[PDB]
Amino acid sequence: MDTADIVWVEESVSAITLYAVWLPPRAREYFHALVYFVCRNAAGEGRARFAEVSVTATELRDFYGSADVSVQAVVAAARAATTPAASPLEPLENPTLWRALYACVLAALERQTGPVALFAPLRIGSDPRTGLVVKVERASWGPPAAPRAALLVAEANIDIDPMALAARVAEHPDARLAWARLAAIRDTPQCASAASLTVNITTGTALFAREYQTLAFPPIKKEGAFGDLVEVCEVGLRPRGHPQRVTARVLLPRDYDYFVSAGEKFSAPALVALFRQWHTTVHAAPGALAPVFAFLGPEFEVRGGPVPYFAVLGFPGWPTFTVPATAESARDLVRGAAAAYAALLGAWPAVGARVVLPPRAWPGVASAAAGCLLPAVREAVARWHPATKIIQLLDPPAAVGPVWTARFCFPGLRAQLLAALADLGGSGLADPHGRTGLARLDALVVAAPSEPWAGAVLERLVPDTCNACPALRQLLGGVMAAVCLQIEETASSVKFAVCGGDGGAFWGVFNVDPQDADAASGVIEDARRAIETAVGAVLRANAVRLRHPLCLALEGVYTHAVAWSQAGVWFWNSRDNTDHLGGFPLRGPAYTTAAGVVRDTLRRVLGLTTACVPEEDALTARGLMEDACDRLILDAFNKRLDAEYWSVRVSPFEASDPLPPTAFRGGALLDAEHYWRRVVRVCPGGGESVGVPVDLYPRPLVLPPVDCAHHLREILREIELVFTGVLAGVWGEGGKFVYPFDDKMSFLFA
Amino acid sequence: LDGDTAKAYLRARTYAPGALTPAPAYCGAVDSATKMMGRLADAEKLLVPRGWPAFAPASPGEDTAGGTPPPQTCGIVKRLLRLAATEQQGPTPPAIAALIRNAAV
Repeated sequence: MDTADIVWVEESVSAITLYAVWLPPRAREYFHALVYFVCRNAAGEGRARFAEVSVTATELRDFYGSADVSVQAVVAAARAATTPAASPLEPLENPTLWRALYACVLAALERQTGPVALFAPLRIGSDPRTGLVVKVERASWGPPAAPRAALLVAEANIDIDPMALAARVAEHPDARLAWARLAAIRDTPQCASAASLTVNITTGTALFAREYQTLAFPPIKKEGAFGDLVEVCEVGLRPRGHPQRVTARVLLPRDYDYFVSAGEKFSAPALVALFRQWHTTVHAAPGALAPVFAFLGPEFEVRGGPVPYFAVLGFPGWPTFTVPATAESARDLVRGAAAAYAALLGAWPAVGARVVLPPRAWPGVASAAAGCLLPAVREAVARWHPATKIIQLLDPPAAVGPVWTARFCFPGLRAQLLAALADLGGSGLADPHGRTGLARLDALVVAAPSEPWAGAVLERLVPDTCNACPALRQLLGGVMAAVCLQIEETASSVKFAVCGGDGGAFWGVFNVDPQDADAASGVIEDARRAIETAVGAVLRANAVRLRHPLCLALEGVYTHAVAWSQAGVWFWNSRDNTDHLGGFPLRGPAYTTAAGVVRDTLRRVLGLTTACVPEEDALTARGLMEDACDRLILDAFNKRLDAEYWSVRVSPFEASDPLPPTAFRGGALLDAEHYWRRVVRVCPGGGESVGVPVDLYPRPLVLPPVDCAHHLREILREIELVFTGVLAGVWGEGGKFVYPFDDKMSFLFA
Repeated sequence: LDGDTAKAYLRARTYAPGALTPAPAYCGAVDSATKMMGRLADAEKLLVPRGWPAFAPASPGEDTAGGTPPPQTCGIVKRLLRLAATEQQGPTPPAIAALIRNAAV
């Protein structure tokens, strides 16, 4: 605390990692954590610094989300994670525990030492008698060093008996196969020691190539030395949580800051085995501590996760970014990933929804935000129900045309509303240092309009936050209902009539001369301005303030609109042949063709309408729909042999056919099964029609004839669903559109 | 059927153009029913690691009765007919090449 001996330096932090977690000599309510910073100077020179924080049980229970966690359950897990030779997959038992640990440690470090940000200039003040950093401040001394990447290519062949995988999958009927592989490796870690590995690390000024026939034996092919990538540093600290001096051995990257791995074939076990080998051969000489060996990802959960990532919580000390390949925007993807890592302190996406606020602090903020509001909006919030209808005054199939149809949207209104109400409820935050987390959210809201990565982060973050606290969902629903009420009230006086929408995005019909195009473009802008101003005023009414000013965007002007369901709608402009189709399922490559066929057929059918002809027009339309179905089925015959074209996507939340045993012999192909599963259907014999997981077998595939009749019937059901609605809406018919698949073209695939 | 669809249907639903053409020798697989089952099982074992569904048969005197009793009377012709009518998905040899053991059929 004495400033007469603090040494102040001007540096920048590239990575913050968890090094050790221990229990002070006499404590049963709090523990201590030692964290490790990889710092750099203004010209590029790695340095290693250490910080020590204390975490109480209350913060741990808050970040966990429930009161069934203890200090012992954290200390024991952290101690067991220090030895990867026996337990290399400790977070696989309880990922939530390690997420809470990381989030709470990061919050405590941000609160005690000071405000810390990555890739930013900082004033670091340390105590030379202790060796730890005691203060972090934000200053300005020039342009920091530009982050550097290093390409990584790791391939491993871990041999696991398929019987174990089958047993684990039978234990959990909807378990992703990547998690099964990871659990099988966890049960018998020796499989990682006897695996064959190839490593290729390409930095800017060197190269590191290694080929291990067996990881426990010397390499059979070598290029470069370990001393060119990383430098081993031994630092002696004297923390206040220990009675004696403690030394620590760390790896310091040289001429790079993070690894970038292309995502065409990414295998977590390969990197896990490589890092375990590095940990074993580095931390072998006695006389030093051992860093925790923990990782996180979407394969550490039974049902997986939609966003692929690989978070390094401990050893070695620098992150690894997995980026999809074969995209010409790979540079932009890497830049966006790095920006998201820097902005959100590296906790996202590992922690999840705990980057903004702990899950046990949301109810108070929501209660305060709902309390302040306004009495009518409070009544609406108290009465909100998810399956409600307020203003969408159209119905099952109905058509409008020729009129002036317009679609409006509020880009990212849920995230802005959440960030606005969090600051309203911030007065109910018991901890005054939690606001910084909300501050992070605010930054994203500012960066959403111009940075697509911020938009994606918000789109994946807001639903998770709502899932964490249902009261937040109810509050957002109530405020959105009030916004929609104001939208309807204001639109009732600008020659507008809302026909559908939820409040964030909507569509309606104007009242102007259909023929005049020089007078239709002058009313739409006026209505846009009026709606924008009214929504802004109504939001300002309830003390709800927004950072980014509101900007209602017009998505297009059309002339005909057809609705066949609550989520499907087709807009068409009969002057430039543009159209927009919504509500059509797309679960495979065979549905895009159906969507295009539907769009073209609808264009032709609604173009015939301008002939002013009676019911005969409906018969002509039915003829064209049947012709379109015939042509679609005929063109689907030339792709009867393609297995990827007919495969459909299945999420872990839907029932699916059981996995054939041979699918457990894929090997390294089972690692890339985070979320989805592509299933095709074949006919082995007489009317069997079994299912096949396409992506679990090596190419090329040798399969029986594909069951094209089943998939074509599934597609034709959706085709008829929209054609029947269009027919019943445009002409007011009552006859369902049915295509005789069985009696016309079923012989082709028989 | 008009266009390329007619050609595709004619090629995919009739014998190969060179199937019924005189040749100096025969290049098929001919054997009795039991040996034919043995060769069929070997070919199926060769083909499963790439996606072909397993047969999973049932025979009298087994430890599980289950359904589909019929013994080796009609379960040999059906599999042979299904294997013979399966075409080739490009330059790769067809499935029957795993039983005839010739990458030119």
